[PDB]
Amino acid sequence: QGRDKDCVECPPSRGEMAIANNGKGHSMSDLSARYQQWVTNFPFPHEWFWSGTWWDGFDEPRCTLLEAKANYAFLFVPLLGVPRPWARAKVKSDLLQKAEVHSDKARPTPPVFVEWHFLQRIVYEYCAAEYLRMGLANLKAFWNPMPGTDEHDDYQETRAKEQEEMKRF
Amino acid sequence: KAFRRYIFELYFDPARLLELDDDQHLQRIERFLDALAPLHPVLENWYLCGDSLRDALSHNVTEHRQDLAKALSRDRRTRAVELVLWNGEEDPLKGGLSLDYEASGRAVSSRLQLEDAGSLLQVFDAPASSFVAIFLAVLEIWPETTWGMLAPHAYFVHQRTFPDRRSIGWIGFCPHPLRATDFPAATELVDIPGRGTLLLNGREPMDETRREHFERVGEADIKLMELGYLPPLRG
Ligand SMILES: [Mg+2]
Repeated sequence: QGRDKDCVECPPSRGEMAIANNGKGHSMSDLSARYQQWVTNFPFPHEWFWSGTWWDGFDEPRCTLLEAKANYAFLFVPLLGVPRPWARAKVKSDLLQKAEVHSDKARPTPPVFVEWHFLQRIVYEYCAAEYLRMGLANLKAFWNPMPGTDEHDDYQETRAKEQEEMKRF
Repeated sequence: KAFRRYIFELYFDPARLLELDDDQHLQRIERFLDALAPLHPVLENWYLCGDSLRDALSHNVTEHRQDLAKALSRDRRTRAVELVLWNGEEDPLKGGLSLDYEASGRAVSSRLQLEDAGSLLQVFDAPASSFVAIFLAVLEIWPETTWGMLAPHAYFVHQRTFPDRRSIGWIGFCPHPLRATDFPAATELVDIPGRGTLLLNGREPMDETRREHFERVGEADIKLMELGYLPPLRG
């Protein structure tokens, strides 16, 4: 409480772009890379390094740090909304505790926020509820499918047929 | 089948949970899986997780306990540990369930969780008797247990009584003794000596659609906070 003579808005603006090299996957054409570049507008394979951690993108005018997640539905069972028990370790590290670290390092809030954009709805619904359970208030999850995917065809189906259900009601 | 997602996390004291090295850490998990086996055949064998189902079925750690150390990853700098195992059963409907044990420096990540606890509902004959059995387990092997709770996923995430802090759920453990009349009618107290009591909210499994089961846990957590027992959500 107090908040005056603000010298540095958006501390993550003092980060830098760099090649990831997290023993990930290379090639510029995979769905993982193309989806990341569309969410972050970062040229592959560059990401954002600030506060000792890796971030997929950084919307400086909004002071929001971005992270994109493409192919992860194959570790969940579709109809039940739970992960496959054999994939708990991969879900924990890649999706859950990595977002917990993102929330802890994205400070102060305001103005530093962090968003996680999921290509797949099934992955979004699980993770977003997990973040609410962990109380990551400065972290927002979105189902943001890319044009050209079959996930995008399902998204515009319901956002064009929700204006037929939220109108006659 | 039409099952429901359920949460089963138990929080432990993050300050002195880190004091355990990788030796005593493995022994408590070992004593916990030994406790889990006599409850259902699906809890008899546990495996290492993997990036593929083919990979996650390669290391039976119940048959070969020497590979239990391979599950526990430890950071030397922060002295945090984590250990993830799973049932070996692929289908959550048939009892498939993983075990997530992490002891980080923060109270939010010093927990043991069974994911997803709704799989145990599709297989336990008497769920209340079997669910408290693994409660009283956890608390015997881990004296640092600060809190526990079992509740559905839709209830905590969306319909929790107080959103700023945790809940008692269907069955939870509060680290203190409680009075019986401070709670609703059919909420059963089993006072364990030394570490608190365990609170059961009706021996039948909670249903978030029944207004009764809603009010029992609701009117509960109102009491639990009246005495200063409900801990915050963030630590
Ligand atoms: Mg990725």
